Amino acid sequence: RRVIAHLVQANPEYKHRYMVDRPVKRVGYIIVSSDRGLAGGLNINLFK
Amino acid sequence: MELTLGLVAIASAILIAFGALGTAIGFGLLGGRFLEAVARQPELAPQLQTRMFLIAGLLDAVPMIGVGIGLFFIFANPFV
Repeated sequence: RRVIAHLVQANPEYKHRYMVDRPVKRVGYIIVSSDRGLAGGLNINLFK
Repeated sequence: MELTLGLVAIASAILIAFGALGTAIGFGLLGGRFLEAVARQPELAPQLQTRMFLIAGLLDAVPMIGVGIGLFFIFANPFV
């Protein structure tokens, strides 16, 4: 990220779709969980 | 003597055209690179143009000198 920031301050000529948000129509969700339960509702709290 | 005058006319034409070519090359190179550079850094255009005119002034002195002295000989010819 340090060199990324150095680049972008050096080259502010554009912001890619990967740095600035375009109007959203579908939003993606990366959801992590376990395969073994017996960990309280931690995963369940995340799901909620 | 009149052919000496033709010599003078030729010399003046040499100077004026050939220094004009000097300018035509220098200013063109500066323009091309300057456009490219300001494209790279479109923000500080003021100082960019500032130093650009700096260089432009530094550039074309002697060619204009040749032009002027050539025309001088064209009209105020020494030993007409």
